Amino acid sequence: LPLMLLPGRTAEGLTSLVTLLAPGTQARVWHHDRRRIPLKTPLTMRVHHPVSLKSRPVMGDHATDVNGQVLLQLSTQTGSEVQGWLPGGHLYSDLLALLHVYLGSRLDVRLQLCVERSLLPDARLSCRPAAGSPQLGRTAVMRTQAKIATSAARVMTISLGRYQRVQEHYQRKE
Amino acid sequence: MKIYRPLWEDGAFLMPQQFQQQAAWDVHLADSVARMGLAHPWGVVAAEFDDSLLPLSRLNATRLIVRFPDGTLIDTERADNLPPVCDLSTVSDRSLVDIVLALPLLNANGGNLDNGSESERPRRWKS
Amino acid sequence: MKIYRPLWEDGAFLMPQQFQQQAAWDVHLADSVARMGLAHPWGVVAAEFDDSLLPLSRLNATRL
Amino acid sequence: MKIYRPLWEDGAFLMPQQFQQQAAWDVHLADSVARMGLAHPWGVVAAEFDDSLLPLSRLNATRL
Amino acid sequence: MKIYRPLWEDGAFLMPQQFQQQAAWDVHLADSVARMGLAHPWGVVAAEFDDSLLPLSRLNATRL
Amino acid sequence: ERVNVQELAGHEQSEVAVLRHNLTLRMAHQENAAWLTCPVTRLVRDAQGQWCRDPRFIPPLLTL
Amino acid sequence: ERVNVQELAGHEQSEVAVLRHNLTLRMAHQENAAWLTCPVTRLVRDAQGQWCRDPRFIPPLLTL
Repeated sequence: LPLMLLPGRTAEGLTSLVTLLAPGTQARVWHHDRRRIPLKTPLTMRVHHPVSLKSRPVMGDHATDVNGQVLLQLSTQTGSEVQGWLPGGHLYSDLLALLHVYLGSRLDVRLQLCVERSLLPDARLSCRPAAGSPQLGRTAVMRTQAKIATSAARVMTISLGRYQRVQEHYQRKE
Repeated sequence: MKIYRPLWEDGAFLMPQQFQQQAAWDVHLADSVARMGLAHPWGVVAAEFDDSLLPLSRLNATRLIVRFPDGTLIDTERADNLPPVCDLSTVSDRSLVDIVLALPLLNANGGNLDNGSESERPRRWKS
Repeated sequence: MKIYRPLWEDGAFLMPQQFQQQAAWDVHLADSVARMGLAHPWGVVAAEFDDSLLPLSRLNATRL
Repeated sequence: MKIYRPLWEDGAFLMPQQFQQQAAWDVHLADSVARMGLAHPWGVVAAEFDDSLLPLSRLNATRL
Repeated sequence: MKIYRPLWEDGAFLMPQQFQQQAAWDVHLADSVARMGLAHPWGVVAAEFDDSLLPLSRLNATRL
Repeated sequence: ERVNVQELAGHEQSEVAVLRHNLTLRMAHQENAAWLTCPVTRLVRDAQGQWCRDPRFIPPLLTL
Repeated sequence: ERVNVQELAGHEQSEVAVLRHNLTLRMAHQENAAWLTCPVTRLVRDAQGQWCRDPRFIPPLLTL
């Protein structure tokens, strides 16, 4: 509530949101990041005979838009909380605290994590195989001690669409 | 369209590229054995139709076995669905009609035809 | 032929006539750097044929 | 003044000082070929004039 | 090796393969002029060093 | 600007911008310190007070 | 080798580790025990002391 009274703010409140919910975990924010696609529906690099334009729109075939997709890392050291961030545990805590309380439709948030090696099994049935997108924690049958690694990704906190359609009426002639 | 092929060694994060690229490389080996004394603008094995709705402006295909000249196979009893019905409503003269089974062309930056968005060029698709 | 040289300022927008004339102007600089290749007209540096199609009274080149 | 070969990437911003710095390289290159057998600051071909305004103090060059 | 001059007309997309080839072809015209006269592998034009660090056995170039 | 240039494919034409040099004539007894100079001609006033062209003048030549 | 290969589902690429064969070119009069060979060309020496290639040999062909 003290943080949610300043308008249009901030980045440093996301540090408080993590240290509240599970101690031992720290947070760092990178403000801009190299986001990618949105694929533009006309390719627009046809070189035109009747009418064309220059001033801003210059590109190839896929665009890059930095502007709003921040990166967040977490860092734990108690293994009971390592199995809390994989989907099912504390991931439902952040995923609802962001989307309707603190940010809403401001931005989109990328998540990331760095632990020591993993605690992750393999190809068992219907639902809990995937450690996000990657898999590990199964092959080191060689050496005793630690190596540090990044963990995985989590999904963005986004909400969007187009609905379908074309229109039929208009505003007003003033 | 380069065809990469990865290493599996001593604990490697399972990425979606590492299975698609391996799916590609053994398609390409099938054609290189298949050239070896053949011609390859390749074609059609089986094609069986429906003649019932020809008094109307409808026409639908019932079974198709086609091998395209890029080496991709269509085996409509196994892992591919029958296409929608064609339309004859915009025809003035009836000798013109030459029906040709289409399929969109793959690029190196696109992928599945996600419904929910429009485009001027179609793609193959998760169904 | 009125070989035009196009102009790029901050609002020069893209047409096919931009590039075709620009490609023609640098071909035109290939002649005026020749002060002996204008002293005799334009040359031939390799021309090699096949004679096997002559009993058929055909003809086809190899290198031109 | 230096001349820069522009890097033609894909998926980036085109700016009009890529098109300029491209074409100014090609003119510089043909100057280097020209100075290999010949050795001077070159000049004029075929200056022609108009003379009807010579009763007054007026000139008309018609081809340079 | 192969060199592919691109066609400019009112359909085409803008692609980086076009600009690299049209740049690559104009070296070939600018070299086909030099073989009308001279015949050579190329040489230096200027190569000037610095006699400062040479007692410390480190060599540097000033202009090449 | 608005020079009517025809695209070379068979279509209609359009209007582009074309670079033009800002040429002029000077007198070579003035001060030309921020220009480039190449001698063109020499005029002598005739005895009737009118201007005539000197038939004995050579420019810096490029072609005989 | 590490490159950045694009997913074929419409997303951002990341780094994978692909394999490359450790090819090499050796000569027939060396020792070739450990390797698995296939001949590709023949070099002869020319009248001026230069190298050139015979057109007479043929490698084992999977195609003409």
